[PDB]
Amino acid sequence: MRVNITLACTECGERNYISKKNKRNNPDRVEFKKYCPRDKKSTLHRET
Amino acid sequence: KSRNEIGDETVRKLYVEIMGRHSNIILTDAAENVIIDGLKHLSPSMNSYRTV
Amino acid sequence: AAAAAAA
Amino acid sequence: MRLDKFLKVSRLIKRRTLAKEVADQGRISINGNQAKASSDVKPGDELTVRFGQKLVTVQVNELKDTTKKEEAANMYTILKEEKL
RNA sequence: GGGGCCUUAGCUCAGCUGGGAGAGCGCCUGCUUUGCACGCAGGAGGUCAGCGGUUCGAUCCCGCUAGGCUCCACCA
RNA sequence: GGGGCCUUAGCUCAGGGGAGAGCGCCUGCUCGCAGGAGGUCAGCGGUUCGAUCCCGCUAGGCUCCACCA
RNA sequence: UUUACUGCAGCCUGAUAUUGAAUUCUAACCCGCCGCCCUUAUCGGGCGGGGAGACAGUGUCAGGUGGGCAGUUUGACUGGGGCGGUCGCCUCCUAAAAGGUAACGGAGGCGCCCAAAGGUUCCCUCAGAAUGGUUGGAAAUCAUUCGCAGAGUGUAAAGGCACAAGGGAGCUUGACUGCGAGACCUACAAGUCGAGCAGGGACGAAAGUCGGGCUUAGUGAUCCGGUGGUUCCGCAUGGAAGGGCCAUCGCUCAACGGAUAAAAGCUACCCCGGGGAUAACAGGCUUAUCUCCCCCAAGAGUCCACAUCGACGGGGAGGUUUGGCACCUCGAUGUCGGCUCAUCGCAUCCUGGGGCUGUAGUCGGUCCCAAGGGUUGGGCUGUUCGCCCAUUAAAGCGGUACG
RNA sequence: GACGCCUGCCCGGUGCUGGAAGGUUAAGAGGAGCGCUUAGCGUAAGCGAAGGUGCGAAUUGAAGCCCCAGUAAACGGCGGCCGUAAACGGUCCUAAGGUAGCGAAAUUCCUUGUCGGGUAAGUUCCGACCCGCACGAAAGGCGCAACGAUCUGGGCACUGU
Repeated sequence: MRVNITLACTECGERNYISKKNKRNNPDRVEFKKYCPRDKKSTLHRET
Repeated sequence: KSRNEIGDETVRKLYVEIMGRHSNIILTDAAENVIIDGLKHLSPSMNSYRTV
Repeated sequence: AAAAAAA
Repeated sequence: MRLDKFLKVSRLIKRRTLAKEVADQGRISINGNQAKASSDVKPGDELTVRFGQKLVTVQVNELKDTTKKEEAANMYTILKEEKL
C-alpha cells in the first residue's frame, strides 16, 4: 500500500523527485510544487 | 415402516416378549429376520436356546 | 570403538 | 473440499456419516458423472444429490469451512426440485 | 543392607488420619416365575498374620516375632 | 529430557470489536422444523480501550527424536 | 541414492531434405522374401518375380521423458560432533563514575508508518482523588480545588521534553538544487553532525525558522539489465546500433560485507592429510549428586527428647557412583564380565575385650577399642548387580589404569 | 518360493493402460506493424517514395503436462477421542481404517508381564492369557513328513571339563 512514486515536472518533463505515498489514503494523483533545477524556479510537479 | 438413514425405506419388525424374568425386546429387519440388537444380550452358553 | 584388531 | 465435508458445511446433510453413506451408495453426481464420497468440488459445479424420492439440484457458489449458519447458507443455490 | 506398601469371609479387595467390620463372585434357606440355567429377600464365614501395652472401645496407636511385593547403580 | 500441535458445552471438533455446529437434555408442531440449561474459552500476568484470538511462564493430552565411542 | 542442481546417452513426438504423380498409383528408398549368374558360397552384388512404398531408415533442427550414465553442491557458531537454537539493525544492564569491552549472559523491538503525525506562525497545559449532577453505577460527558508531571511524546528501551520536543487552529510543501569550512567513529568499505554561500521559495509585520518527523532501528555492495534526460563519445565520412555521465527501478542476495544465474542425502564397503587445538576408556581438579559422620530439638517410645528412632532445618569427611571441565595421551594409554595370583584401608561380617540398655537367662539393639586370621557350593542370565535353593562363625564394604 | 488351506479392504497420491470435450503448448510456416538509412519536399525542425538492414504481433504448429476412467500376486496404506457390554453408538479425518490366521514372537521398552510344567533353586526353554510401544495375508499368513557341518532347551550313557 506504500509504493515508490516519482514526481516529474509539468513544464520541464524530467523526473526530478522521488517520494512515497499510501495508496489507500491517497488514491488520487498527488500535486506538490517543487524547485526545478533546469527551470531555475519552483514549478508544479506531477506524479508519473 | 422406518425410513433408512441413507434415504430408502426398509420395514423393521420389533419383537416384544413379556415372560416375566425372560422378557426381552428384539428388533429385526423383517426380510432376513436376523437380530439387529437386543435389550438383553445372551450368550451361546448362558440361555443356549434363542441366543440374542 | 577402540577395537584391538591390528593385523 | 471433499463431498461429505461440503454437504456438512452446506447443511444439506447435517451429519457427515449420513452424507458419506449416501454418496457411497451411488446417489450423488457432480457435473453429470457419478462420483464417490471424496470428489473435490469447485465453485461453479452442478450437484445432483439424491434424497429419498427427491431430485434436489443445487449450484456451488463459495467454499468455506465454517460450522455456523451465519456463514453457511451462501454457498448452495437451488435451481430446480423434482419429486420423481 | 538401605527406604516404602500390605497380611481383612473359600477367592478378588474397600474400610479417611480411635467412635465398635463390609461390596462382588462363591455355599445354603424361603418366596416367585406358564417357558429360554435372565428375579428377589434372609443366614453363616474374620483371634482383621501371631503375642502383649495404651486408653472408655485398636485393622488403625505402640513395641516385639513370622511372611509377600517394590525399591537401589553398571558396562563396553 | 529436547523441538512441533492443541487444552473451547456432558462427548467429539471449528472459531482484537466481544464466539458455534452434530450427538446427549428440554420446549409446541403434526422427517423435518423455529427456540432455550450448560462455556473460570485450563490457570497466572503485560500492551493498549477490550483477548479464545497477541505474548513470558505453570500443569495436562498427542507427534518426532534422545545417536557416535 | 533421490521428487538436490546442471547436463549426456536411450526412447517417444513434430518440421525439413532424400521425396515423385493424381485416399489412390509407381519408376525413388527398404526387403535376416523367392528363382538364375558371379560361385566350389545361408557374405555381397547383378538380373527377373513378389511385398511394402513416398511411409520407413538416415542427415539437420526442435520439444517431452530420461540417475540409466556423468560433473558437482549439500554453510558457520557450538564448553566434542549430531540435534535444538542463532546469524543483519536498534535500546538497557552486565561495563569496573571518558570511550570501548566477551559468553549458546539477562530483557525487548525492527525489515514500518504519516500528505500528514512534515515546515512556519499564533494560542493552551497533562493523568488521577473528592464534591455535585437525569438516563452515570467504580468508571461515557461538565465546573472546582490538590496536582513540576504520578500523563503524553505514531510504533520499543534508554536519554530528554510543560522557557515544552506535549495538545489546538491558519497558511503551506524546505519531505530543496549545487554545495559545504570544520568535526565524531575508525582496518577498509561505509555511517553521523555541521556554521555558512548562491538560486528559487513557505510562514511570519519584523527578528527569524525550515535541506522531514524529540533523538537513536525500519535496511544491504558490485556485476547485469529496465526507464527518463544529456552544447559526451561513437572504429573512413554522415547517421545509427551501442557505450559514458546524471536521476531512478529490479534482492527474506534473511547464512543480511552477498562464492554461482542455477545444487539434497547415505557410507556398519570406505580411503588420505592432521588434532589430544576436540569427544569415548583410564588418570587429574571440584563435590552438584553418591556413601558415611555430626549439631539443634519438636516428637514416638505407658511416665521420659537423647535405651532406640528422629520431623523442620543446619555443618562436614571421603574421592568407591552419576555428573561438570577438557589438563595428559589420537606418528595407539586394548576397553566389560569371568579364570589365575594377590596386596592395602577400616566407615568390622564373624571371632576377641567393653559402656548404655525399656539387658530376668538364651537371643538381641546402639556406641567404643581392635585388620591377627577367616570370610561358600550351586540354578537363571555375557552379565557386575539382583532373585532363589542348601549351608556356615560369617558368607563385609571399598582402593590398587572400575588391580 | 516343496506340499495343504487361504491371500481380506482401499485406485486418494505415484507408476502402467486407455480417452482429447477444454486450456498450456517448441522448432518450422506466416507476415501485420514498428525502428535505422535517403531520391526529394522544407526559412527554422522535421516529413519522407523504392530498396537494403533489425525487432518480428495476430493465425497455424505433435508428443508431453492439467484432466477423466480402470489397474494393488503395481509402488503403497489399512487412524484417533468418549461411552457401552470382540461387537455396537456419537464426533474429527482420510482412499479406507487390519479380514482370516498367528501372537511376550529371529517382532514386546515396561519386563525376569501372569499362571502352569521342567529343576532343590530356571533373566534361557515349553503351553496358554492379549496387556500386539511397533504381527499380518505373494517385501506372503498359518501349519507341515522328510531333510540340515543351522540355532535354542531338556534326558540316558560316557568321561581329568
